[PDB]
Amino acid sequence: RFLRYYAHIWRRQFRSMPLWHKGEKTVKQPVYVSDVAQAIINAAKDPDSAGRIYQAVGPKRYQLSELVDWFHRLMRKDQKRWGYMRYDMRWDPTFLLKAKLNSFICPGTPIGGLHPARIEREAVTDKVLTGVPTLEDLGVTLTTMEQQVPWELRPYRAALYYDAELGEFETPSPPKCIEARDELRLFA
Amino acid sequence: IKASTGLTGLAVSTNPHHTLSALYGKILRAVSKMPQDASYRKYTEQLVKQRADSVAQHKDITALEKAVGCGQVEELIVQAENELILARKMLGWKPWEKLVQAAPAKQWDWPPAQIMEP
Amino acid sequence: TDGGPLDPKTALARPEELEQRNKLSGKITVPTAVNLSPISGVPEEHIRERRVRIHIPPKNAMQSGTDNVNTWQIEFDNRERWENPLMGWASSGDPLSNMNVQFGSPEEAITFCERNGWRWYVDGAAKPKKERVKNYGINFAWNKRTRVSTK
Amino acid sequence: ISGKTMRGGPRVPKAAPYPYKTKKYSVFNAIFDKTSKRFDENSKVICVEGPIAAGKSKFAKELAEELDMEYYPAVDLDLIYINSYGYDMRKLDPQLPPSCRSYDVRNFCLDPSHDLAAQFQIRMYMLRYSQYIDALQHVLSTGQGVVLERSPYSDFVFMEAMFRQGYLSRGARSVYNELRQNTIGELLKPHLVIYLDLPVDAVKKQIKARNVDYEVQSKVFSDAYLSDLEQLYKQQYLKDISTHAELLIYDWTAGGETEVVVEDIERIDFNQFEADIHNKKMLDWRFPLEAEWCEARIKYCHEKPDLMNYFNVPRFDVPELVRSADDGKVWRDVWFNAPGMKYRPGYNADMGDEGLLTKTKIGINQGI
Amino acid sequence: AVQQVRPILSVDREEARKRALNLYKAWYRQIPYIVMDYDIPMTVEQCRDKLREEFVKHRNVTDIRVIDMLVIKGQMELKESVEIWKQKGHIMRYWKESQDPKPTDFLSKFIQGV
Ligand SMILES: Nc1nc2c(ncn2[C@H]2C[C@H](O)[C@@H](COP(=O)(O)OP(=O)(O)OP(=O)(O)O)O2)c(=O)[nH]1
Repeated sequence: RFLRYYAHIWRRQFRSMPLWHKGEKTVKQPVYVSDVAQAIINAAKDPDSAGRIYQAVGPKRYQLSELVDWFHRLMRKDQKRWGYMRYDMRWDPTFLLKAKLNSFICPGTPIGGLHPARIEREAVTDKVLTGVPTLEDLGVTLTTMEQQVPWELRPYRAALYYDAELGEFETPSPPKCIEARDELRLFA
Repeated sequence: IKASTGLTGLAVSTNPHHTLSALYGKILRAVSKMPQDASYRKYTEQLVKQRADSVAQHKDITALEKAVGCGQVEELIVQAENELILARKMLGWKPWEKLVQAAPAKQWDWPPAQIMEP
Repeated sequence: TDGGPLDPKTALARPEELEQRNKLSGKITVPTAVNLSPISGVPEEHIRERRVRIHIPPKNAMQSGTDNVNTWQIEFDNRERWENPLMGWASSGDPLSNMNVQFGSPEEAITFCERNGWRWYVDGAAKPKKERVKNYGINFAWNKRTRVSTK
Repeated sequence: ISGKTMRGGPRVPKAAPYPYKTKKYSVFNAIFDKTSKRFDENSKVICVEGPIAAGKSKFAKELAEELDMEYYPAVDLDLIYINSYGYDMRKLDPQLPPSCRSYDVRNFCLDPSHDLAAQFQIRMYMLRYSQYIDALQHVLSTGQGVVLERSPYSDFVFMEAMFRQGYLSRGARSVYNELRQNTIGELLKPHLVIYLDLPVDAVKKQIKARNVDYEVQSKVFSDAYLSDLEQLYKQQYLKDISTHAELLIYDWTAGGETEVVVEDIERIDFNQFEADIHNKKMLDWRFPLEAEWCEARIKYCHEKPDLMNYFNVPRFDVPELVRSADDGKVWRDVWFNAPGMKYRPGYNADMGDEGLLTKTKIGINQGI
Repeated sequence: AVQQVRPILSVDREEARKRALNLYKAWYRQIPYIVMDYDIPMTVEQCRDKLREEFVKHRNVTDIRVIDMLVIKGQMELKESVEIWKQKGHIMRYWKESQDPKPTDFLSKFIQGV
């Protein structure tokens, strides 16, 4: 509900992406699910890990604006042709109505994973505490987003019926992580 | 003239007597080049005479087939077209020479993998 | 040869192609001590860990026939087995443990093992049994102890 | 394909040959006379080629006799230096300027390095080209196949061999290719090509057997030169034509017998290639409709003058092939005032022709 | 200890060395196509390493006939990969991704068991 919640039709507004503060004040440390599963099992094989707290975070930190730009480059949904553009979610009240309507109408599960509870998850920036063990303590070797995400989004690519010749789509530029010092400035 | 050969993709032959005569004539020339003691030269040279004369001896293809047996005249040609290829090819291999490769030890032994007591 | 047309392929082939067509007929020399481990396709892990025991299969003590020990054999190491959790069968992850091949002499067996990169070690060939007298009359001896008290 | 023994007798034409030497065959002639009605199993083109002095001529004559094929003697410069009335143009050369002096095979074997060699090689290509077209007219109008000694397709080998020995220059080779490219594409490739592979040492011996004055005395027929021709026939010509024409190779049918060769040809089948439409083998001669037959017949019977006007490719940066203006005037004077060159052939009264007052006719596919 | 034998493809180690490099060319040219036409996680740089990693496996091979066979088999896979006869699963089979690492140190193996 993270790489699909941002690739779904509902999340957009005809081509757009309402992000809180354009996502520039949100910093996240997404972790590949397999690494998390490896952590759970490794914690299960070991008794030393009993009765302790573990934080499962990725190796790098990214601004939410930086990530979403990178997806839409991987998805070939670039602004130049496709028409992608980032609102500031505070400006448009239409979006909050969609979630409120969406939650009410659907009996089983919200469509596109969109509902006001999910919105608040997006806004809050990950706060990895210092001194609490991480999966590296459990021996897991974390996979970077660049390794995995480009293969996750292959079935969500736009204009996927093209049969492009080799080179007709240029490899997207990788995302730029946020340095620890930069987070201080980004948050004033 | 046969209406049809009876075999798909095999056409009735015009002047089979000529076509056979040329082919047998060609074979004897290719065979002639082979050394006299070669057993292949002795057999085909003997054989092709037995086929060649029957081709000239008989003028009716139906009578020819009985005189030679060994299939229809169309097939007789098909056969003859081969020994040209064999005889020509075999002037290059020189099979009459001695055994090219002496057999290895136990290379034709059956059943295999038994201790042999000297 | 004879008049009959020449083969276009060889007749028209450039002198260079005929030359390499010759040395590919070749008969070049190569050393006879070779290792076929790369092409045999065995996983590399097995080739490094598992020994091969050249041996004659042991005669069945409970029988007098022998024609089932007239070969040399190879059997791999006896890796682990374990009870199957569900039904309790014997289970193993040891494909080569199932294996067995027959040979005529240890020299061939070593030759085969070297050509495939296996590590081997030969059990001592049973020395030919010493001659035994096995006389019947001695069962009834005048002053010797060989006299049998039964019959 | 069907020798006299196979047919048991002489060729029986399907219909009377069209008198292509005397009557033109334009579009309006094609309405009443159709082309396909005359084509037999023997309506094919055969090129009997080989190295220098391999007895091609003798083999062709015998071969063309068995298959009831028309035989076309190999072109020579006598076709340029002997007019119809028989006068020898070469006698006029003392008058002509040196650049326009007559040049022949004799001269090539004796002064191969002379600048007129480049001229001489292009003439041979032009002569073969015209002769080759004449064979096609005979094929298409009579239905009888033709036997040629050397087609224009194989002529570039001699030019290329001469270039390697350095007789020609870069420019002359460049000019030759443009002519060949400009012209070769308009011909129909032969059905069958026969080659007589005489080894290099053999031909050198064989040349001395003819005991032709200039050849034995000459230096051109060296190992290098004769070797170059062998490499060129087999690597460039034969490898290329075999994509279209059936190819038979013999050591020397000139020294061998032809009756065995005819029996080899008849074994070759020419219909298996017909099945696939786009099959390269014998593609040129695959006409779907009767219109296509007539079009090809019209082109060679009625539009040959066009075919022989493509040799006009202007190239003057090459100094060897250019003929100076002052020479041209002098050469024009001598050449066209010779006995029989005053007028078109068949009109020069001083050569004995008569009735010119009441004569109005001119030949078809004739000059001028 | 030498014997006369029939060559496979080449007559000299230098020719064998020449053939092997061509196989490296064709693979190295082909990686960009394989990434596009197979739904697999691996990228060109990762794959181009896998090509280097494995050509190194057969580092100590000496016999020309063995090198010929490796190049015969090596070429066969490339045709089966230049074509897409090999499916998505087979290409990733070159990485053994499913198999997790088995520790090599004695103490870890002992504790883990045989
Ligand atoms: N420079 C040049 N000489 C040619 C060419 N074609 C033929 N010749 C010359 C080479 C020899 O001096 C001489 C050989 O004549 P041929 O090989 O045509 O023999 P010919 O047709 O007279 O009878 P034969 O070949 O024995 O059946 O003509 C050509 O295209 N260029």
